[PDB]
Formats: sequence, structure tokens, C-alpha cells
Amino acid sequence: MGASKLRAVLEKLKLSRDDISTAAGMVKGVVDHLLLRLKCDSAFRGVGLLNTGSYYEHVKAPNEFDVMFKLEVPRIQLEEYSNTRAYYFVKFKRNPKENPLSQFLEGEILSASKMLSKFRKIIKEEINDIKDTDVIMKRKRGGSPAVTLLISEKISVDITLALESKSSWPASTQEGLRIQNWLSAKVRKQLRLKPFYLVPKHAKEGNGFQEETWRLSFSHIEKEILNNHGKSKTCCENKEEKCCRKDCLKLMKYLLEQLKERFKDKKHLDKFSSYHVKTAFFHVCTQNPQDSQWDRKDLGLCFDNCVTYFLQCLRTEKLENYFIPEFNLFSSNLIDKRSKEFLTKQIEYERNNEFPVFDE
Ligand SMILES: Nc1nc2c(ncn2[C@@H]2O[C@@H]3COP(=O)(O)O[C@H]4[C@@H](O)[C@H](n5cnc6c(N)ncnc65)O[C@@H]4COP(=O)(O)O[C@H]3[C@H]2O)c(=O)[nH]1
Ligand SMILES: [Zn+2]
Repeated sequence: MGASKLRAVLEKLKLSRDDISTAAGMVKGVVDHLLLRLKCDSAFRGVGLLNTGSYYEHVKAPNEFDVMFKLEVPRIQLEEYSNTRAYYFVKFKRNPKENPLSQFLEGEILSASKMLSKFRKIIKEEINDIKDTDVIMKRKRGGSPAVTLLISEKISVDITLALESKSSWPASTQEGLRIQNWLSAKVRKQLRLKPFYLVPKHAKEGNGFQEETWRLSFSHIEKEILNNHGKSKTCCENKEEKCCRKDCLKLMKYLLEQLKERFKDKKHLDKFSSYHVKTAFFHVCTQNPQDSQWDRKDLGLCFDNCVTYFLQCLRTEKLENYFIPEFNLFSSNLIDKRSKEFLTKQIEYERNNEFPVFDE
């Protein structure tokens, strides 16, 4: 696949400033209103908008948004659930004083399902006729921590609640974030000093679910790594140091998106998301730390590599969480073999035929 061809694909995917500003405007309005109302409750008094960009989370329908609501919770003690390395029970190190979330305390362990239920109930109750815009809440997805809204019957916004911990990161993230040879150890050091988040996601237990667990989240770190991606600090700040990392990520995401859209009737690709792609891309970034390995003239090659590695992850059924190395996103427990084989087939076909799926 030619680099000029790929860059032409990315070129035709660019949206005008008007659409971006309009959609961002509507989303911002709804979000701000929901914050102002969410602060009416003592449990969600310290709620706030977490900076993850909140834009460009969909190349092309680019009306789908993703915002994250951080909730500052002080002095929490985490307990790793069944060595899942990613799912924890939330407790409090010292709780003599009445906790704002005490209404959600199922004993010593903070209930995730109750907080999520309350959150969803507040939002659902306060998106009706209070807005000079038409907002509807989408059907509750199975085991999804997100609360999705539809604005003006065109804009989708995923709202995820997240507990915030300014404590040091869990021990499961010790060997994670291998950006030493890429973004330097100093950057990793200052990054690990930043807080980490927890989303109300239950873990699988054979043929049952816990609903009391929370999953680690480092979306903000992902944003930071994304916007500052070069070994050189001046990467992509001049013509001589223009790389093709972001182009590769965009192309991968668009490939997965187009494949998911094409086989929407089937249920094979439903569990696959742009996060898997992003993770694989991060691993590839670790494998190729030099900016010279991401030269803009080698877009075709680099992207190819990004495809190949992704395929490897599908074939070997191994895709380690970039922050939690022992957490496998492509385990057989999460995604079945048949789905991964299907995706593999579609991708191999696309690459073998000069990506006809980009022609739309
Ligand atoms: N900003 C943010 N949103 C999250 C996070 N975790 C879940 N969400 C939201 O809930 C939706 C479904 O969550 P799921 O955990 O039940 O299945 C997810 C999960 O299995 C996996 N995944 C996505 N982000 C992940 C993440 N940050 N960590 C671990 N797994 C993740 O891919 C599935 C679909 O992701 P999606 O990006 O299209 O939408 C998320 C996403 O909009 C999160 O950590 N950060
Ligand atoms: Zn760059």
C-alpha cells in the first residue's frame, strides 16, 4: 500500500471546523449541564470532567463522543480480586468520619453497581426537558460502565464514571508502561506520579459476575502519550522531524471501524474496539522507539507492521494491557477464538487486496 494512497485516505477523512465545533458545542452543553446537576448530590459533589481530549474519538460517524467523569475519592484502599491484576475492591483506609459514598457501602467494600445505578438514574432523570436540546438515553448495554446519550438524534456521547486515586499505582502496573527506551525513564517517572482512575466494571468469575469490582483506567496517560509521542521533543514540530505514528493509529482505527461497520449484522466484531488497536499500537511504539523508524515516507511500511503485529495478537491470542502486562485483552475468556479468526480473515483479505474497505 502506497504512502501517498494512505495519506489520501486520511486526507479525505478530514472534517470541516464547522461540524467539529457544532458537535463539540452540543456535547459541551449537555456535559456541563449534567455536571451542574450532578453536583446537587452530596455523593457526586466532587464530580468533574476528566481531561482525555473529549474530541476526535471517531475518524468518520464522527458524531460519537467519549467523555469521562472523574470523582475525587480520598484515602482508598484497593484489594486485588482473584489475581485478575486489573480488577479491585474499593475500601477506605480510615473511615471513622461519615463518607459521602457511605450510601453505596455494601459493608466494607464500595458497591460499583450501586454507584453506577445512581449515576445513571441521575443522568436519566435530568436529561429530560431541562435542555433546549433533545437528549435520550440509550439502552443499557450488558456489563458496560458507560452511560450513552443521544443528542439531537445524531450525536452519541459515552459518559464513564471514574473514581480518582492520587495514591501510587497498584503493584500490577510495576512492569507496565515500558516507555524507557522510547519516551525516557524520567517521563515514565513523572507520569507514574499522576493519579490513576477506576471504572465500575465487574470481572468474570466462571459463569458469574462480582459487580463489586472496579477496573484500572489510565486514559489520561494514553492521551498524554498520544499528544507527545516522539523520542525527540520537537517531533512533528517541523518538516525535518515529521513522523507517521498518528497516521498509523488513525489508519488502524479506521480499518477496524470500517470492518465493524461492514459486518454489523454479525456478532463477530462487537467485542473488538479501538482500544485494542491503540494498545497494539503502543506495543509497536515500544518495539520501534526511534523517530527514524516512523519516517513519513515509510507510512506504507510502518502501517503494514502495525497490521502484522495486530494480526499476531489475534493469532496468538495475546494482547497485554500496556499498563497492566499480566492483563490479557485477547484472552479466550474475553473474546472467543472464532471471532478473532474472523477478524483475522477480514484483515488478511484487506491487506492482500490493497484495502478495498478504504474506498468509501
Ligand atoms: N474513557 C474511558 N472509557 C471506558 C473505560 N472502560 C470502559 N469504558 C467505556 O465503556 C464502554 C464499554 O466498556 P467494556 O469494558 O464493558 O468493553 C470494552 C473493554 O472490554 C475493552 N476496553 C475498552 N477500553 C478499555 C480500557 N481502558 N481498559 C481495559 N479494557 C478496555 O473494549 C470494550 C469496548 O470498549 P469501547 O471503547 O468501545 O467503549 C467503552 C468505553 O466507552 C476507561 O477505562 N476509560
Ligand atoms: Zn511525531
